[PDB]
Amino acid sequence: ITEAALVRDILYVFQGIDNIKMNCYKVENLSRSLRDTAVRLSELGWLHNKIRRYTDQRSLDRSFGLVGQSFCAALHQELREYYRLLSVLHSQLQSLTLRRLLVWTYDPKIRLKTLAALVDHCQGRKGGELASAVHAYTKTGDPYMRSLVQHILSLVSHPVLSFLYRWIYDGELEDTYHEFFVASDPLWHDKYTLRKSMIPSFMTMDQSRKVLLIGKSINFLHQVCHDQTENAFQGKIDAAYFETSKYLLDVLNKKYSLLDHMQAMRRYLLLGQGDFIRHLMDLLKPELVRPATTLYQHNLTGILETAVRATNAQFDSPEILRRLDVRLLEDTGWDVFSLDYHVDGPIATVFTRECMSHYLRVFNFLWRAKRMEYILTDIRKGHMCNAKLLRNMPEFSGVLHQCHILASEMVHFIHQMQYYITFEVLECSWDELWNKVQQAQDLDHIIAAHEVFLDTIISRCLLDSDSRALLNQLRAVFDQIIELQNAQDAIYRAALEELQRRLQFEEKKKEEEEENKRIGEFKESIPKMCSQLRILTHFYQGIVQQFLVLLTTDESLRFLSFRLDFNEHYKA
Amino acid sequence: LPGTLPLASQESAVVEDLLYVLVGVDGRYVSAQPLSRTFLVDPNLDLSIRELVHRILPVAASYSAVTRFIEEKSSFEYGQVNHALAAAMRTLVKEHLILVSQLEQLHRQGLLSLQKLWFYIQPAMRTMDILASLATSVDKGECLGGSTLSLLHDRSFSYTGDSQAQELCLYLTKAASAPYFEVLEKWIYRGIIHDPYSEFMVEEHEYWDQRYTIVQQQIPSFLQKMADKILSTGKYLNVVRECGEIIYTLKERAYVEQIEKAFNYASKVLLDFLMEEKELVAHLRSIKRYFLMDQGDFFVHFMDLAEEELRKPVEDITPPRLEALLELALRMSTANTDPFKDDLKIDLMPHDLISGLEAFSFDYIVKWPLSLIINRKALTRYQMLFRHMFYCKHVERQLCSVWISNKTFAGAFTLRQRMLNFVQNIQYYMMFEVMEPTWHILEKNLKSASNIDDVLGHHTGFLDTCLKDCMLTLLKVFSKLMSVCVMFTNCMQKFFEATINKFDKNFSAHLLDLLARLSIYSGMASVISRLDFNGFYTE
Repeated sequence: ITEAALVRDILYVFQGIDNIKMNCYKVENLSRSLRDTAVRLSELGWLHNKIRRYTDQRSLDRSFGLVGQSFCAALHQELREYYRLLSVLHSQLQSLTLRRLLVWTYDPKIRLKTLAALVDHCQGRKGGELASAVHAYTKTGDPYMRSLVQHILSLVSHPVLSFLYRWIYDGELEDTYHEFFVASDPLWHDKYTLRKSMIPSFMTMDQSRKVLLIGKSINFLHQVCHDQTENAFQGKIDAAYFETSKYLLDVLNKKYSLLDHMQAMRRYLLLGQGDFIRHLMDLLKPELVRPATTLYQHNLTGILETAVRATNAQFDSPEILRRLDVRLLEDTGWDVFSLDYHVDGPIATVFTRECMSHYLRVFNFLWRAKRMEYILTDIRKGHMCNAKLLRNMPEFSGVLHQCHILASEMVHFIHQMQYYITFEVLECSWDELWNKVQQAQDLDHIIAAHEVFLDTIISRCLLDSDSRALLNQLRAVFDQIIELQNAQDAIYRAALEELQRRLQFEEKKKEEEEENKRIGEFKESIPKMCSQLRILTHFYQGIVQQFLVLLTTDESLRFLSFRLDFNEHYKA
Repeated sequence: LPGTLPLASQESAVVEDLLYVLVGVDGRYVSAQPLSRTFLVDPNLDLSIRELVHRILPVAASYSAVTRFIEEKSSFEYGQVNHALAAAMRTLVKEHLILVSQLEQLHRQGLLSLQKLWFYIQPAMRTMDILASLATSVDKGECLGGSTLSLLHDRSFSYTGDSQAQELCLYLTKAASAPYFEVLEKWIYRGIIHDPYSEFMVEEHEYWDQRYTIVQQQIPSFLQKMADKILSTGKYLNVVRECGEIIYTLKERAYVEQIEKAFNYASKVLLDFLMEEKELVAHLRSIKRYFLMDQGDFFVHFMDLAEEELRKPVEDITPPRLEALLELALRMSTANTDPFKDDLKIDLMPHDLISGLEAFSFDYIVKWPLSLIINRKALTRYQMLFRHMFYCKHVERQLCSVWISNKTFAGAFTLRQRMLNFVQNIQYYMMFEVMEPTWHILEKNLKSASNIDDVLGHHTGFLDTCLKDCMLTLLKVFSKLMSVCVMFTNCMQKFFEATINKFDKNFSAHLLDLLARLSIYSGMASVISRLDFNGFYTE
């Protein structure tokens, strides 16, 4: 068995084709000095099989993806060259010997040792997860390997950067096999969820949320809005961000006027107009006093339309007035009436059925605190025309006086809470919204600025979840205003009847003993009514001095305790 | 006898034998077996040769299955695409007959050892492995026409990162789509469709929704986005003709934009053809004058002449008698200045508005090119909202007639004013606030038209609104409510005191049934403000 025979067989074992046979290539005579080097040289063939089985087993199934092809088709350009070396080595066999082969094939024992160990580290990875497992072989430092693998990465990461440059400038992702880290669902809240598993390693977790926001910004700009058109890599993402988003607001403010609805939804749905809601409470007065069973929606709309024509709300954009309507909650007419301002379309992604479920949760509190005031300016109007008639009965002003003090003590608590609603809830929490809108952008700093604008008003007003003990305490004070308005006209009218009879009992004649008992008993019923206003007041003060104690519980409420307790009329 | 032959020399005998099989002709040792072609080499050969030979032959078997696709798919029974796909797949086989020619010359000097062959054919083993996969995925599912061009747009996207088998499948698609794209330049820029073999996406037939129909199979799946504007383009070209360059690129849409630059002209010639010549807006006003009852000085003169001959029952009146009065009604009236007045025909409907008087309605006949807009499907609608206005016009025409008979027993005066103030407050709403403003929208809504299938939308979008805002869409209480009005005119025409009050309790109850249902809704609400104005009927 000559040495030229082993060199003939070795030149085949370098490819897989077997004296040398097939995990080491056990050779089967010859001298020990030859078997040792043959087994060492053949270990380059066993490395050529493992790299060939992968590029042949995975080149069979059609469910390995698009990235897994650019890899399996980049392990072939690094084999044709290994087939060129075997070409040259065979032409000289016709001189070279074993101890001469070692230097010839000392370098391709390394490339066939990175590639034969690069296909095992990434076995089950498909899609982008494979382009992230051939990048974890670049942190090696070896100038020969880090300049080989950093080339296969430049081929494997070409399909990945093909979806990216497609999902960013056109917003049309298409991958039958799930490779891209943006996974659609057959609009803003759903249908576009990041994939934590298929993000390449060479892309930071924050950069992966600027593409999913750039693609969504263009896909939403087409369908719903109904409109159609390294370091340089980081600059490309930001260049596509500061242009697409800035354009999304322009089409959302000129074609739909998203801002002109926020201002218009404060004037009406939050009573920010004042002029219009005043006239609207005078026209619904004869209707809502009836029970709810006799109330039908089709009648009230004519009243609402009348108010918008009478007040200053007529000079207004016709579009926003098309959505302002009524809705009936499902008692009395003052318990089921409320405005809705329904909004549908592209503008509906800012309100999202929750801002419309919070505004009505707020509108109830602003409607109650508005009728509890127009009652107390009706009473205070009655007293200015009351004393202009019965100022001639000096025996009645003793008890009529307690009717005035209880009023001026009750209108303060209400006319002060109105200011805390205006200045410390509306004018203050809205200012932090119009300030974070004229400077925000990308429509995702607007939603987050408008969503927190509804979490402070619910908190600054007593409509929270843990402030329940406070609101139910306030309702009792809201009730005592009604009981006064019922115990007032009873004492008011009872004095007008006795006055009217006293007018006719003397005008027709100008008998005398049968009326002095009627006039005499009328004076005796006065101390009975005085015991009402003496016990109604002493209970009204017992529910307010208890109300203040509950405010000392969550910080902005302290500005309310000062409004009520000015000059320390309470707290002794 | 390669068994009794030396080792290093018999390898040179196989490489010349294996250099024929790559062409197709059989060899001395490496022979072929009858038919996916399977070969046999020899029983007695060196193990380190056959295991190397059998690695090359997958380029021979992948060639005995592509040259059989060329010799076959070039027949005439397959279309103009399975032809070009077989021609552009024949230029490659020539470039393979040269790469085996350069080897048969380089082998003469002995410079071609078997190990050297296994390197030179590496590119010819990968190219012949793409053409042997399209030639088996075109015959798996029978593809001809468009479906054999959808496959060559997906087998070209699956190789989106290979770049050595995508520059190939982009040479086949760019060549197997010129014949298909050469009829497309005849269907967009003109109306003619040649397509001898039935393969184009649009096929003609032998009133126009059935002529040209989109075929679903033969859509190239890259024109799927514009599968409608293609058909909508040529169809516009035919309704004008009978009366009086595109290339393929990938990742560039130089053709997608090119179709729109023609479709936007294909419509602009047809839409303008209907507005200036054989005008349409000056043609619909010839319908409003009669059907929507806009001309007054014509109806007050027609019903005055054809009244006695209308109260007669059905199948008793001769149409030669009515039409003679209709012609005389137009010319004597102020409708004489109407070029299209000669298209009014009498049409006695068999069914009432679910006889004699309740079975009269105009009919309008139009020519071909305008019949696309106003057709029998969308003209009976004009004829449905006409009788509803001819009925309400007839009653208060005679209710105003009894007004003079009684004026030279005295409690019917305040009841007549209750029905007159009802129909004459319905006519004003039915005309000046339902059909007058809605039509005024259409006139302006036709100045901004862009294509005919839009005008066909601004028209039926106007008829479904008139039939909705009116009581024509149920609300049958109006039908029975109208009976007591006309019948009350008959009682007063017979010149009792217990019958006038009988009509009151019957008509007033029917009226309150109306406002009860007209109010319960989500204009249909402003009608109530037209019925009562002085606060009456507040119950």
